[PDB]
Amino acid sequence: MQPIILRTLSARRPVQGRPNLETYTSEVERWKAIAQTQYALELAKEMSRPALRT
Amino acid sequence: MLDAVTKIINRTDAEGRYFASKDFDEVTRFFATGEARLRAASTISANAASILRESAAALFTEQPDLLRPGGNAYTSRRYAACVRDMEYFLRYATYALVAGDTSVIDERVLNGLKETYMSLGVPIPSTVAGVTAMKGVVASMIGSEANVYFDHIAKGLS
Ligand SMILES: CCC1=C(C)/C(=C/C2=NC(=C\c3[nH]c(/C=C4\NC(=O)[C@H](C)[C@H]4CC)c(C)c3CCC(=O)O)/C(CCC(=O)O)=C2C)NC1=O
Ligand SMILES: CCC1=C(C)/C(=C/C2=NC(=C\c3[nH]c(/C=C4\NC(=O)[C@H](C)[C@H]4CC)c(C)c3CCC(=O)O)/C(CCC(=O)O)=C2C)NC1=O
Repeated sequence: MQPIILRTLSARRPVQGRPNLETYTSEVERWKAIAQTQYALELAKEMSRPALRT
Repeated sequence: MLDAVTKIINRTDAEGRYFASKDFDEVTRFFATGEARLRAASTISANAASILRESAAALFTEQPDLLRPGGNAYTSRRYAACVRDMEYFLRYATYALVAGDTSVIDERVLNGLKETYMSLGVPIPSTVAGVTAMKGVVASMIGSEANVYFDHIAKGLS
């Protein structure tokens, strides 16, 4: 048994830990606000209807 | 107080809706008749003394008993009160004509007037005769634009 066989090759990924996701989190909050606004418009339309005209 | 435009605004606001096409047509009709209504109002204002003179003459020629002793217009003071009330009617009719609405007559004039006259013994039928005489005198001058407001005062008084 005399070929050079490489068993434990290092992986591409670096040893560091996961980077923080604060900016991504704020942008997701912005998308959530935009999505909330369109449903809020429907409920607000329901809010402006007259009182006792059922 | 209320004019026609504020009446439309109040209606739409109580329904909680924006103005629609029908309300815009109504307010445009108001703006269209506004200039003729100001001309009538200014003519009444300029000739108010003549209108009062003619209408008081017409009333007291129709009903001479008011001026004789025992009548409700018999004194300088009661006659002055009578012509003053006619002045009120004309002034508030001009206000209503500019506003395009009669609510100012209901609030400032008619509410409590029947009780005032009953308390004082003013003869309401004769006051309505005076309002009718004023309506004729004014119509002889401006046309038929203020007829509805005098009719409103007359219906409210009777
Ligand atoms: C009891 C207390 C009392 C007083 C004082 C009184 C005065 C009086 N005189 C009047 C008219 C009148 N007053 C006069 C008098 C004028 N003619 C000339 O200008 C003279 C200078 C002057 C008299 C000296 C005349 C001619 C009229 C009728 C014409 C008009 O409408 O002006 C009127 C309006 C109502 C009507 O036509 O009879 C009154 C209220 N009335 C009363 O009930
Ligand atoms: C702005 C709306 C308004 C109106 C309309 C009004 C009417 C009015 N008329 C009054 C009196 C009077 N009003 C008259 C008028 C009558 N005499 C009759 O011959 C006529 C048919 C008739 C008039 C056309 C008279 C004679 C009095 C005196 C009553 C008295 O003191 O015995 C009074 C009591 C105050 C006073 O003694 O002067 C009021 C409040 N006041 C107002 O603030």
